[PDB]
Amino acid sequence: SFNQFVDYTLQDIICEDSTLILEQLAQHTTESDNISRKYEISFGKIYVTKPMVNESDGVTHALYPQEARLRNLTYSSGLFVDVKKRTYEAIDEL
Amino acid sequence: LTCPECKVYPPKIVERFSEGDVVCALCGLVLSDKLVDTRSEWRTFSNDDHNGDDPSRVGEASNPLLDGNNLSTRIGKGETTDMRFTKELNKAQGKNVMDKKDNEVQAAFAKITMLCDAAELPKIVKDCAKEAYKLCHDEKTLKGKSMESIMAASILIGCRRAEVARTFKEIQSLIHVKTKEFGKTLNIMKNIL
Ligand SMILES: [Zn+2]
Repeated sequence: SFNQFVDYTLQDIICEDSTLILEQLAQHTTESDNISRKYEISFGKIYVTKPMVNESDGVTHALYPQEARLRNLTYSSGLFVDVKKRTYEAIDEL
Repeated sequence: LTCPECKVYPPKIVERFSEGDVVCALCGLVLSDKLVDTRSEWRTFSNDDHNGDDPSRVGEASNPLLDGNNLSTRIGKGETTDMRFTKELNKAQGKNVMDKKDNEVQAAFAKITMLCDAAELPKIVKDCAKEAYKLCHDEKTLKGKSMESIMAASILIGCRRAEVARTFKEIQSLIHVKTKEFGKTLNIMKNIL
């Protein structure tokens, strides 16, 4: 069940809503106006590191289960996503 | 407390918790009969209860040092709730939000909270940065120092104490740091006791 979630499920969740856009259309008066824009934030591939710990002093290293139990830490691994930020523009459709 | 019966300068008095008394070890006289379990008493304010089932959980903790004396209760959707009233009552709370210039400067804490989570910094660091800032922000010693760099300087002041290692260059990139400015602001605050 957990494996299915990691290998597949996790990505499909990052792709359902995924992309979020914000459009800043002008008043169309005259310069600085008559500039319509639309900005994109896109979610690509999801990466999952093997388990690690980020110590007080900078240093992030591999965390093993015994260490986790003994130092009361969470046996967690990092989630990484390829994010792309696209920008578009039109005057007073394209 | 101190034993009336004897009275030798250092009062050697014992807390016989299991027997529920405060006793004078020297003479044997019980000085108090009423005794409370502090740890179990504290568990009525801070607890496992998030549900609101616990008849023991009757209070709530607060941080005077940072929150000050602001006791507030969310108006929220319960089991039976017409959304109309929740909106109405919360709309009403909005008009009643006419808070001071410093009761609106608690939004500078909301900034540090957003800056620490972004810096992958612990809860203790925030509570230290929010502390050092709350003490120096109004200061004449600081005066018209770059407000953006004053709160970034308190993040290093918080990190230095909580032993959480962070470089000046790290915090510099985290917000935007004018090196000489955020080095001067980090010294007036460091001088502020
Ligand atoms: Zn005595």
